[PDB]
Amino acid sequence: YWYRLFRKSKLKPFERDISTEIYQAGNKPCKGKGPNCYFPLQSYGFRPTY
Amino acid sequence: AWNRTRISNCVADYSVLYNFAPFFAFKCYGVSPTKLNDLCFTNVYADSF
Ligand SMILES: *[C@@H]1O[C@H](CO)[C@@H](O)[C@H](O)[C@H]1NC(C)=O
Repeated sequence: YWYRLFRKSKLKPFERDISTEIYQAGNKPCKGKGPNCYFPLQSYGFRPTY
Repeated sequence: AWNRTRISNCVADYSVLYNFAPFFAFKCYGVSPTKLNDLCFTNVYADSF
């Protein structure tokens, strides 16, 4: 159960996020590391011990 | 023991330094300025890690 950490489209009422490509954060084409870019999907640690 | 980097009574234009070093973990949770020159604020509580 992950979540859209980043995305390159402003959300509006009653709209869904689908694109999961690397969130480009630099003027140069940003793919992965280097600039501020990171994978916009972080795992939630759904443990019963939390 | 973070540094008291008190950013007051000046223009907090630190966005140019983005080009000086390759900032990797750029997590701006409340405000994400690629440029920062207008608002005056009292307390900054800036930290160095
Ligand atoms: C400091 O300035 C030097 C160039 O004089 C630059 O190479 C370096 O990345 C800068 N570091 C920061 C954090 O601004």
